[PDB]
Amino acid sequence: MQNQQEENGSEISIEKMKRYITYCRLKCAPRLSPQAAEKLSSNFVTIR
Amino acid sequence: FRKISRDRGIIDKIISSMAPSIYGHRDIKTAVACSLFGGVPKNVNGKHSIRGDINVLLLGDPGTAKSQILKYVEKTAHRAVFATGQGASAVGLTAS
Ligand SMILES: Nc1ncnc2c1ncn2[C@@H]1O[C@H](COP(=O)(O)OP(=O)(O)OP(O)(O)=S)[C@@H](O)[C@H]1O
Ligand SMILES: [Mg+2]
Repeated sequence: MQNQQEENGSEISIEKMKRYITYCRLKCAPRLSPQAAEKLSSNFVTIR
Repeated sequence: FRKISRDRGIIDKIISSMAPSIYGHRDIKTAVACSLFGGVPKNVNGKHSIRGDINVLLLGDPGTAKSQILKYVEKTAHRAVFATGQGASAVGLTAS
């Protein structure tokens, strides 16, 4: 079943997953958008 | 080996073959036979590993002949390594 789901593409093999994690950590480093800050601040104030 | 395996009550004979000098501890001998033969390890898709050997703990009062069972397994098994916690002149359990 896992080999079939890897063939369809629903699951990624462990070495491809390893190299993809390495690629994402080396290339991308996202920033929060200004419109994504008010929601986070409001939700953190409500919890406290 | 194939001739002796086709007997219906082969397993019990192996249970009766474990430690002849030890008497009456049939369930302990069954655990010894299971540990000596062992299961099969497996690794599904390389991601998830299932262990394939039986670990047996003999908890007993003094005079239940556990050490003689250990010596019998040391004699019988292929790669059997004897160690102890309190003793000194033995191979250690820690890599060094
Ligand atoms: N069921 C038994 N059948 C045959 N001999 C036995 C049995 N129970 C005890 N003995 C004998 O009694 C003695 C006990 O020796 P041990 O194997 O050292 O006992 P033990 O179970 O290891 O307990 P310890 O030393 O306190 S950890 C030996 O001489 C055994 O042969
Ligand atoms: Mg003992």
